[PDB]
Amino acid sequence: TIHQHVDESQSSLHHTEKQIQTFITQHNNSFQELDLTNHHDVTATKRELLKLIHQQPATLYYELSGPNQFITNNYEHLNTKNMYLFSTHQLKFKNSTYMLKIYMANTPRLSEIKKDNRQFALIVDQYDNILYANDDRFTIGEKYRPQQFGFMNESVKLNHADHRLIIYKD
Amino acid sequence: NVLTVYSPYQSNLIRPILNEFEKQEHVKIEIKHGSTQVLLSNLHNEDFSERGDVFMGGVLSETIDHPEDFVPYQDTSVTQQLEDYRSNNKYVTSFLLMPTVIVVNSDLQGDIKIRGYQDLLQPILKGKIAYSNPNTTTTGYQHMRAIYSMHHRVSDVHQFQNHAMQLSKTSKVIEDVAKGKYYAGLSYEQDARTWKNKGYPVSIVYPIEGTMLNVDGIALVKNAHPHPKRKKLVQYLTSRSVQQRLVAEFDAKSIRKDVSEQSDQSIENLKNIPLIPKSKLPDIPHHKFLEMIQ
Repeated sequence: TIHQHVDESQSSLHHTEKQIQTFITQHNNSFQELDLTNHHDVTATKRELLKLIHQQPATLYYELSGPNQFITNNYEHLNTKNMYLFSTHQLKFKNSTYMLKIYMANTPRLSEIKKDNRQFALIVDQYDNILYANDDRFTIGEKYRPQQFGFMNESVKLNHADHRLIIYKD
Repeated sequence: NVLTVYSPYQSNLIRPILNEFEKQEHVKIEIKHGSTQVLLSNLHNEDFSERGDVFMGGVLSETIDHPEDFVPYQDTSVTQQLEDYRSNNKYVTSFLLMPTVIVVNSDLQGDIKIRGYQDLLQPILKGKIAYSNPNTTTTGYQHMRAIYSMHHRVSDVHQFQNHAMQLSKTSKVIEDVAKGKYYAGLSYEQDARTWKNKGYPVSIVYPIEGTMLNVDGIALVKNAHPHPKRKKLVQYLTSRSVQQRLVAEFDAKSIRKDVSEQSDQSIENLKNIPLIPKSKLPDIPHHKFLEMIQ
C-alpha cells in the first residue's frame, strides 16, 4: 500500500542523509591532508566517495568541484537537473576548497513500487517546487498541484530539509 | 522589503549562494536576468522609484556607460583584495576574476598549432573559427580589446573579423566549437569547462600574445529607497568563505589575497597566465572603443 511505501522511503532517505553527514564529519581531518592536484590523493578521495555511494541503497552521483577541476561518478553525463539535490558541503582540502554535491537519481524502493505497483514519487519544497519525479507527467522545476490530476496520494516530511515526499497512484 | 539584484549570471549558478544570504539576513532576493548591456540599458531607462538595489556580476568597470546610475561605495575591507585588480572606480567593487580563453576542438585540431590570436589567422582556419558579437556581448568586446592590445591597431580587429565567423551569443561559440562546427572559438574559462565537463573534446588556451582577464564587479544601484541589506550582500559576496565557494563553482579566481593562489607551480596561480601588460590594456570608454572598431 501507499502508506507503507511512503514511510519506508522517508526512513531510508532519512538514514542515507545521516550517513552522508557522518561521512563528512569523520573525513574532515583526512580531507585537509589530501592535495587534489596530486593523483595519489585524488585516487584516495575517489575511493572514499565511491565507498560511500555504494553503502547507500539509492543511486547517488557525486560532483566534487574545485578551481578548474571536476570529479564525478556521473560517467554517462546524465543531466543533474533531473535529479534530486540531496546534500551540499563546502570542504577544505590541502590545496583549495572544493564543493561536494550529492544527487539522487533513483532508489531501489521507488523504482520497484513504480514498476510493480504503478506508485510514483514526487519531492517538493515548502514553496511547492518539484524537486524530483520518476513520472514524466510532471516536469522538474514546475509547481505541484494535487487536484489537476488528483490521484490517491500520501505525503511525509523529509528529515533533512523542508521537503515533502509524495507517493501517489491512479 | 524584497532585495532586488540585477545579474548577467545564469539563475541556477547564483541562486543557491544568494539563498544562504537570505537565511543569514532574513531577507528575500529577487533576481533580474539578461545580458550585461541589456541589464544596464534597462536600468538606465528605469525611474528612480522602480530600480533595484544591486548589480551583481559582469565587467562593470569596463562596460558601465552611465556612472550616474550607481552609488559610490568602497568597503573598508578593500585592503583584502589583490592590488592589481582593486577597482580604480568609485561605484564598482571588484568581485571575481575570469580569464578569457581560446577554446579548441581536440577532435578537429590535429597538428594545427593554436597558441594565441595570431595562430587563429592561419589560412587553414579561415572561416572555421568563431567569436561573439562585440557590440552586444562582453566576451566578444573583451576579446576585441585583447586583439587591439597586441599592437594598438584597429586593423588587427578588422583582419580577425574577416577571418572568424561572428555569432550573436557567447554561449553559441562554445557550443558550436564543442560540437565540431568550428575548429576554435573565443570564449571564457567557465563556459569552456562547462562543456568540457560533460565530455566534449575542448581544450583551453590562454592567448600567448596576451590574455584578457575579466574583472567582474558588484555595484550599488542609485534608487529612491535603498535596501538596508545591500551593503551586507556586497560584503557577503566578497567574504573569504563565499569567495572560496565561487572559485570552486565558477572556475574563477578570487579577488581576495588570502584566497588567491601563490604556490609557484600551479596553473591556477595568475602569474602562470600570460596576462596583457597593464600599460597596454585599452583605457577607452566602452562606447568609444566600439565606435573605434565599427
